[PDB]
Amino acid sequence: TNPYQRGPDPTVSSLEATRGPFSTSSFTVSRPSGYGAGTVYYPTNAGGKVGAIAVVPGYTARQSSINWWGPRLASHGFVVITIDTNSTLDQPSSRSSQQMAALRQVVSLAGTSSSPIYNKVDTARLGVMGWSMGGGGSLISAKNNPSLRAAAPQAPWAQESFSSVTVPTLIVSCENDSIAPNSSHSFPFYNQMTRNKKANLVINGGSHSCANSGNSDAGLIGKYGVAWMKRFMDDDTRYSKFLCGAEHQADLSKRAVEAYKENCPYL
Repeated sequence: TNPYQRGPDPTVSSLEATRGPFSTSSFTVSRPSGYGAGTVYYPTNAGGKVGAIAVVPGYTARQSSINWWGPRLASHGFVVITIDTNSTLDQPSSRSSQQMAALRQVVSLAGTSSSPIYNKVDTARLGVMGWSMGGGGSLISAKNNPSLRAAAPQAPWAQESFSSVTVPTLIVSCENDSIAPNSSHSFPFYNQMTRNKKANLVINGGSHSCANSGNSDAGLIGKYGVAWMKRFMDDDTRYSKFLCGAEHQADLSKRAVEAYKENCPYL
């Protein structure tokens, strides 16, 4: 009855795993359109079209800071473009434009018979993710384009207000972040957003890079990013219990969970 539902029923173990059930390939974008460079990750046989997610790094950083999300999410039934920005010194407005440019090109290549993602993408089902100034850029994208189905920025950094945001938004925060300190960024952004479904995962003892490629909480952080994108990009209420149910409750007693805020239930 849910035309967007993909892959078998989830479990605690399937979500914490380094991979979902789908085979995946990647490719470099030949002529990046409005951004610096791109890698596209995709399931080879998802059993239907999937949503697409554009992922941006922070100031000075490159695809390698954020690109573990590529395989982690693509293996779960999503197309994922990880970008480098035209410049490593690009600020959040700039990263937002380049993020949407990246989603547009994924739309362009979904319609390019020569591309490996040809007719693999539901180009109506789009999401945004990113680290630090790239996380701030994700929030700016959701604010400027409310047809986006999901935002899951990590340790976001921005000098903008997000009171108008209507897109379902998970912020992953690092407790000890002195680069985008939560008291000036994550926490105000969370509090400003009154018009949306939302959650804030705060990682215990986490430095600014606590959610980057090779982080030691990838099990838990991966679980929340996949559940989030499954719930909101795929409308998939099989994942609701990991966000708002007893499965979510069980996580609150974990060492790595400093705090969790949400406005459950998600109706």
